[PDB]
Amino acid sequence: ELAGIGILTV
Amino acid sequence: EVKLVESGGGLVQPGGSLRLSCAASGSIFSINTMGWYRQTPGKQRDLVADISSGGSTKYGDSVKGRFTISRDNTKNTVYLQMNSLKPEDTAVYYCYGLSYSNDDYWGQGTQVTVSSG
Amino acid sequence: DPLKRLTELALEALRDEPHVPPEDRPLVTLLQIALNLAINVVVNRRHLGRTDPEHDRKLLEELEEIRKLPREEAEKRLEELIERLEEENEKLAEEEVKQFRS
Amino acid sequence: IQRTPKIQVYSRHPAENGKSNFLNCYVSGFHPSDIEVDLLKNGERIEKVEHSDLSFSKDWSFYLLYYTEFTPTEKDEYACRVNHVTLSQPKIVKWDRDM
Amino acid sequence: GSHSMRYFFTSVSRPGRGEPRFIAVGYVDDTQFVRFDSDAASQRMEPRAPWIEQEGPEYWDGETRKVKAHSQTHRVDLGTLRGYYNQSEAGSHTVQRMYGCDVGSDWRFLRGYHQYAYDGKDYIALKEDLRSWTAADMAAQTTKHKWEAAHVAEQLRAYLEGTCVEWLRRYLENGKETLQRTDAPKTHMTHHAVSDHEATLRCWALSFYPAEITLTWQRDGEDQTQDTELVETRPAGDGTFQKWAAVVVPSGQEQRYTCHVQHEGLPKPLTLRWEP
Repeated sequence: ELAGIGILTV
Repeated sequence: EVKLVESGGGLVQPGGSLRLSCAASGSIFSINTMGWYRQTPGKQRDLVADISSGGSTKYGDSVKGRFTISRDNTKNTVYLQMNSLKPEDTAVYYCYGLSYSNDDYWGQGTQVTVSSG
Repeated sequence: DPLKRLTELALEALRDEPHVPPEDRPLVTLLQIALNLAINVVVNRRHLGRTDPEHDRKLLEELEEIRKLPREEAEKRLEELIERLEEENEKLAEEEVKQFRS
Repeated sequence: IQRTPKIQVYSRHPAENGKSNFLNCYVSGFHPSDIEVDLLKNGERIEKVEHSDLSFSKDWSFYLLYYTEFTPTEKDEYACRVNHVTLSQPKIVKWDRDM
Repeated sequence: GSHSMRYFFTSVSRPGRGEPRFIAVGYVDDTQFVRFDSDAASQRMEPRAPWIEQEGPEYWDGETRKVKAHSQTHRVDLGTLRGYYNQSEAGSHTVQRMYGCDVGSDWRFLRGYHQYAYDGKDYIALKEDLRSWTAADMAAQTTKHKWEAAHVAEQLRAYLEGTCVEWLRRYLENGKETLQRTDAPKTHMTHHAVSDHEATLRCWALSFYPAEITLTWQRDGEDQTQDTELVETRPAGDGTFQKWAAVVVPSGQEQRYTCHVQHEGLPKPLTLRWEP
């Protein structure tokens, strides 16, 4: 399962 | 072993046409696929069009519908009819060939420039 | 700290995903996507010095308004909020580029 | 920085003349991801070739597997042709059934 | 008996030729099980392993929505990093993200990963303690200070130590037949004359899983490295892997060389010698 949180823009 | 002699490159206006040719000398009849790649400085060479001795042809996506390759196996010569030329077609057009043992040969290349000035 | 509250809600949403009926699970995933974009938008406005707590509060009220609301009507409201957050997040990054080069 | 691909051409199973097999061209360690791989038989392109999905290694360099069905014979010559921004002309690696 | 789950993301800009191309793949150990391609017509997360097809529609709906949100995030980063490095608007550039978790032989959490790269070079990475960041330059320090404010390390730690591990066990159970297998390498040696006084001995390892393997040639007990050719381990296309190592040997002296294979599926490291 993919991460639903923590993936933000650089 | 096999030498490739190209001709027909030069300057043409946008929207015009140009016909390249390429003949194989030497150990001919040992060449299957012949065709053209094109290359601008600093980048790789991209496939334009090629054709096997059986007539199977492949065109690059950017030239599909405007260029046409033909072939005469009796003299081992391929022809590239370039229509509706664009400034993006400006590059050095290299003729190439593959032996039936997958050995590749290249010509010296011919410049093609599509420009208004 | 509005960004603290959004982070705690995201951690809650990630922990609730297993312990939720399978029908409510799509709403949980959409909530994680919306909460992740809300964190990204707020932290982008912080990085730009465009800190406006008024705009921050409006984001939280809309999210909690989507909860306590029937499931199917909430899933479409989150999809609209997500698209709207993705638009603003793109605008914020364009100004972050102008700030870095200057 | 750009990295040129390593190339291996090989069969899925030990080659036996007359037995259907799979011809593979594995390209790895390259960057950026844009790459062209063709399989060749007796000096012409093999039309139907599939490839795996794009993935990369620890050092971020990509790898891909191009494959097609084929049946080796004693006289048919096979090879792979790879094109990449790091190459001034497409590179051809012939298939050796002992490699 | 340790295992791992990994997600790989790639986004490549093509200025003038449309939106950036986004590709995502998911791996359990050395087995891919999901894929997504922004250019594919399906516009969905697709299965790539048999044992993952048993997941319900809620799984594929949620994974599609998340991977699409990630594609938009990495799309924006291509514009951001192009400005951060003052690069031309007409060049193709790449962003890559990778994250996943490891479990030991007890299937308990072991290690966590989350790294980011721009044009194939390290940009920012989460450290092993999963609470602080490693930045490569001034632009990456900007991302670091922004992600520290957003508590990204806390959000990623909850996922990597909890959700990632729990779903890895779920996958290992559903795919027990293929994931928890250990195919031993089928080995053989071949001889090829390079001259009338020299020869090439090639040691083969085929149809093994997982991909980790060690091939070593030694002559009279001496480690014959720096004179042996080793090819990178390559996929066979059927879920197994291949590798070979070769050494040039003087004619008549073939029995003085030995090949050694270490693999998870081998109870004892194998020893191969040229048999005429």
